[PDB]
Amino acid sequence: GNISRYYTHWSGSLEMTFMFCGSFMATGKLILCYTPPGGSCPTTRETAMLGTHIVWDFGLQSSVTLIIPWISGSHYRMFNNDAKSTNANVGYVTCFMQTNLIVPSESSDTCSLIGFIAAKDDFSLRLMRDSPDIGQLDHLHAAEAAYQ
Amino acid sequence: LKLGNSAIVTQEAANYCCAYGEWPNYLPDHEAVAIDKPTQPETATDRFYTLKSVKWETGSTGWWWKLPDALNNIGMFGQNVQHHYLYRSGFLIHVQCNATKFHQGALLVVAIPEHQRGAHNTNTSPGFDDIMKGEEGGTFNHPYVLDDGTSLACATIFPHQWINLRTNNSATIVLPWMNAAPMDFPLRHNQWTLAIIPVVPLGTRTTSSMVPITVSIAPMCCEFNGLRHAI
Amino acid sequence: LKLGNSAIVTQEAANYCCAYGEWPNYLPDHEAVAIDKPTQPETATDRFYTLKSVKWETGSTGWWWKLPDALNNIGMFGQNVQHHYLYRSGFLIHVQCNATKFHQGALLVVAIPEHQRGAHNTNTSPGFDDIMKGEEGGTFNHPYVLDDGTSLACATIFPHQWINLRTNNSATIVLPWMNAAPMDFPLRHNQWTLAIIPVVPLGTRTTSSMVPITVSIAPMCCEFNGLRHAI
Amino acid sequence: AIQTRTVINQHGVSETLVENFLSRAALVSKRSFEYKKNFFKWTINTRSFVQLRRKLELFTYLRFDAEITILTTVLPDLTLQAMFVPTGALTPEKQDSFHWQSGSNASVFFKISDPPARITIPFMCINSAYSVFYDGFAGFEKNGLYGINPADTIGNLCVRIVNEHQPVGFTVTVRVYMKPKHIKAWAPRPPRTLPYMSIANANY
Repeated sequence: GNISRYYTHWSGSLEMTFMFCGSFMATGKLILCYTPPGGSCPTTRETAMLGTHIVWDFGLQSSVTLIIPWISGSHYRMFNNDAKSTNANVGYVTCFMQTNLIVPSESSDTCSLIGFIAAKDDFSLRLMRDSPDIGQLDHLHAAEAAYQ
Repeated sequence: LKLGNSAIVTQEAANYCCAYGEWPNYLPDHEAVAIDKPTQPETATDRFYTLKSVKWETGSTGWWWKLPDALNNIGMFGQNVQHHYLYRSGFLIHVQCNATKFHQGALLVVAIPEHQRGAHNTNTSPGFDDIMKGEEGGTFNHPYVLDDGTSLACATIFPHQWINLRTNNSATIVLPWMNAAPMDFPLRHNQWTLAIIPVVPLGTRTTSSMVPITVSIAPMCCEFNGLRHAI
Repeated sequence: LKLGNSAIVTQEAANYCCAYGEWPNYLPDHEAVAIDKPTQPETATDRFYTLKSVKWETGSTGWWWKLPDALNNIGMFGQNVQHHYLYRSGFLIHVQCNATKFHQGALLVVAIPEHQRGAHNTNTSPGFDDIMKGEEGGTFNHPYVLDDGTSLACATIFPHQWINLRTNNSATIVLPWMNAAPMDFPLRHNQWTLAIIPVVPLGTRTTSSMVPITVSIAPMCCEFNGLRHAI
Repeated sequence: AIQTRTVINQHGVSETLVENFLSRAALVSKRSFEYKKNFFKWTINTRSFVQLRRKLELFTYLRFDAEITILTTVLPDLTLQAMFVPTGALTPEKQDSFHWQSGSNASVFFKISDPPARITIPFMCINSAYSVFYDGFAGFEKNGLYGINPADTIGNLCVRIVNEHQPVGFTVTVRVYMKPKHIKAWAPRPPRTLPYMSIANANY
């Protein structure tokens, strides 16, 4: 999300990764459901299962691998004025609670999740531009050194 | 188990214990009935339709389901029950729970074919709502006699595995097509009856240990009647 | 034409005049976009979706349709427009009328790609309801200029056949994929524009000779995006 | 408010190479002065514009060449000089200083009716690569400017009106452009998102 700001058109496949960091005694199942770019986001647990869904627990593996098939994108300056046409909504990566958390009577009753992301080798870029990530200017302390 | 659309990952492999000896086998050498060009979709059914998570307290007494009944409502297999009337399918059952090392207890996954139910202390046959429960399933009122007068002590004649909370937390049973006729009707007949029965109740220092139990069902090799024809 | 589920029988064979030279060809050698495993159903689309019968009186002035628009509502192809957003398909058009030997008149089946419409004597672009008609189709208000300022006298540059009521009563035109991008969106783009135009009006001893005209449409080799995936 | 898509077929990989990732020749300095301090002196530091500063600080060590092009906008026959002065030699401080008459440093001479001048400068860093971020101290005693490498210097150019004091007065506008060539980078580093506050260091 910081390299692709320099460009305009992007296309490729991605790879998300999760890493659960609970205690060794803790168990529990979760669910990850994918959404195609056509419809809307799911709401309940039952309506999310009808898409591409996986069932992932804690006791066997603390890691999991998810493959995003395809993305795209552009900016589409099509009006007469300085307008910003937002790109269309694509995909949802949701997570619901299959079973409630099981902890022993010793450890804390709170766990954590961390989500990773990595692009594949089909990700291609084009039409390098500038990035609005910083801003125009701020007040510099020692603006001129060379001149004086 | 990377099957079709879904993949229940991070499971002990255990054993794909076949029920008696067999496989769904796609039903060959039958042309004297159902000549309607069976469509037999395969890659549009294999999803691992999961069920509602249940809670197993101390004084719990088990649950039961019906396999052609519980899948009438969900998914592509749920739609294909309507606008069709003949089918044949084999099943896959994955039962999995979870607990700590400090709990203790025993469960018994068992599957009965043609499990005719009954009512306690009456002379009236059970109603239509007393059978067609759907996804959620029902509850045994007398688990020692299986609500038919047959003893649970002899109930290991059926295919079964022992989920023992000291050793393991999973089980997997494959069911073939068990029916007199080759093809059948969904809305008025249920071949298998999946049921779980606690034998030893749990125990810990506190109370109300939930031990959530999850059952996942997947049809192996289904087929249907004909829907598209030339003339 | 025994194609899939339906079969429009008892037609003069005429000519399967290809539009320019080609066939739908199933789109090979494309892996830099739409890597989503296209499903490409073939035997679940070929039905010959027929349309509403129209009436061609003496003072009639023709009709027009849009091909990705008119099939959004009917059938398995009507369902597959929803829960999908990329597709590619080739079409088949069968236009057939009927009359006695005592009538006389001439019709002109023509198909235009990217037929941008327009309005008469204003400066406002046409609304969304002035385009998305659906199954029933619209009506030319100025047939001599095709509602864009282009002359009908030069309109034989497109693929066309001449239904002449003295000679024949049928026509058949095959359309390939005519688009800049390989795959497209159904709900905001219409590639072809099917339209019929009377050139010589009818005539008989009485009035109000109906001459019912029937158009049948069938997608040849369609495909879609992906819907089922492993992980 | 319009949300559209387009399928995109691509096969180009050599577009994202580092050699043509940085060959764009952005502007680096814009300053005007007058003549009636009557010249222009500028150190060849690179972190003057945030469009180029953030774009440059993705890496740790790199090596390239200058390709300096001076564009001049401002008259009877104005002749200008751009005397490059590297390290070791002294910088001029007055218009008629004898450092202008020194031959030991490079110099150009060009008019205004001509197309603007163009030179290029090779790799003059005494290490094997430029040090973008310097994690140490230039000097032994405690007050050293944390983050200035003595190998980071390049030089400074000086722009001077050649002509005599004329009875007309005028104002000269000078722009500089710099095009890196033969790019070799090492050890990529994550970009800075919080805004800069000074040019001497990283503060926020």
